[PDB]
Amino acid sequence: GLSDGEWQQVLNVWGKVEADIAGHGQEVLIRLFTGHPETLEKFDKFKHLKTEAEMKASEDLKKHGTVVLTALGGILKKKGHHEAELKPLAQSHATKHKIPIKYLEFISDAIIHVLHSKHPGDFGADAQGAMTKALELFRNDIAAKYKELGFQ
Ligand code: HEM
Repeated sequence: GLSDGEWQQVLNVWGKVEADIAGHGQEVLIRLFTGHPETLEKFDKFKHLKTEAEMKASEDLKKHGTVVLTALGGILKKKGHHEAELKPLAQSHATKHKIPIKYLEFISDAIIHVLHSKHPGDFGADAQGAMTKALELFRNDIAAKYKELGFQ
């Protein structure tokens, strides 16, 4: 898992996201959708977005971005003791939304990219290392739930 120092780094970085949750959420989803078009097809409510301009102008996409990052933030603040928060998320994404773990890898990478894009020179090597470990823990624990369900 993460050391106490690493968790402190993760939550310090997260402070940046909380200053503009909607903005960060929107950019993460847009990065995901534009870099991996197949992911957009998983959202019946966003598949109508044919261009990045339409994505950028979608208030509902920003709304979902807020929902996504608020959920992730709650999980991160548990510093690994997130079973109750993570299990339901893993089950809904596997059984209901049918999200392959690969897409969770994609969105994890998108978060790292967006942090650098919005905070160039202010997302240090140590910070990236800590956030990466937190996102991997998140992804790996979801993966365990996916295996339980036999979901691919
Ligand atoms: C940072 C990782 C993610 C988090 C924290 C997250 C969180 C959430 C939350 C809180 C909801 C609403 C409640 C629910 O249905 O469980 C949701 C819905 C959904 N998520 Fe995710 N999600 C993540 C990644 C993804 C990825 C990678 C995809 C597919 C590319 C995805 C697709 C969906 C869909 C299709 C819905 C239903 C949307 C609707 O209301 O129509 N999610 N997600």
